[PDB]
Amino acid sequence: MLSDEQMQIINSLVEAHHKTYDDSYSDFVRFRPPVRRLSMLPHLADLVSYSIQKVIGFAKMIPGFRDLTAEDQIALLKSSAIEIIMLRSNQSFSLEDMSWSCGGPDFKYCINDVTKAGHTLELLEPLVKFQVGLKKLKLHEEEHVLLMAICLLSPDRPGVQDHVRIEALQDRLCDVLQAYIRIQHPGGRLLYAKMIQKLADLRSLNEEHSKQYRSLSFQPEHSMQLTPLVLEVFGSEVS
Amino acid sequence: KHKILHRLLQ
Ligand SMILES: C=C1/C(=C\C=C2/CCC[C@@]3(C)[C@H]2CC[C@]3(C)C#CC#CC(C)(C)O)C[C@@H](O)C[C@@H]1O
Repeated sequence: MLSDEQMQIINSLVEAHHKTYDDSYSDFVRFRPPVRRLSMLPHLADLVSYSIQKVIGFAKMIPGFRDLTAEDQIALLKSSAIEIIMLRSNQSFSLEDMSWSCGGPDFKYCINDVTKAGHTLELLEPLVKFQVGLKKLKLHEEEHVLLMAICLLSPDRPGVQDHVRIEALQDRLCDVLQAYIRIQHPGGRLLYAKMIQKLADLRSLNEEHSKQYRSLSFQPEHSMQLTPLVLEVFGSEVS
Repeated sequence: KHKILHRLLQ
């Protein structure tokens, strides 16, 4: 059985997610339009920048995240942002289409679209294999939200100072996830480990994305298409 | 050093 405090963490994490993920995607029409040279860089840059703002909002509602120092909050966000985005993107991913479908056909992104934004198959191949395998996990909403929160509260990121506090936050969330799966997820004896595995894949996806981001950011004709928030969060400055 | 981030974090 789950404790009162464990389920509260669940509630406040589900709420935080529902506040920061708009299943209507009606905000996308505000981005620079897609073009299908790097024709998709403007739109996808806006897609990513928008998503960073959502991830910061989710983070701010994780229990304890706001009590960290701002430095740790920034450190945790600069290192984990691209991972939370890949995780949260599973909600629009479709096995049918092997793509991310966000309402209309102009907001459907396949692999070929993402290449027109400066990323290669050495990133897109493992990413799409990650998305299908994660989609197959058939995660409950409670589990999806816990994994995002656990990924964000990882103490083994470059730059975190108060390691001990962050590890403890993350430990609590894991205990909540282990208990939740046990009590509430039938046939989920091996699910916790499969989820922890996905965190490991995320780190490899992160590295590859960072590699390719650098070549984008070192070319001013491309980096100028990015947003101020993207350049700051993915930039290599330290506090 | 992280202007926008600090603002976004209230
Ligand atoms: C983002 C979200 C969504 C889709 C995610 C996608 C599809 C487009 C390509 C993206 C963005 C990929 C995640 C990683 C990748 C491959 C990337 C990248 C990059 C880059 C730059 C050029 C900045 O380096 C849709 C909704 O589920 C909301 C969610 O938030």
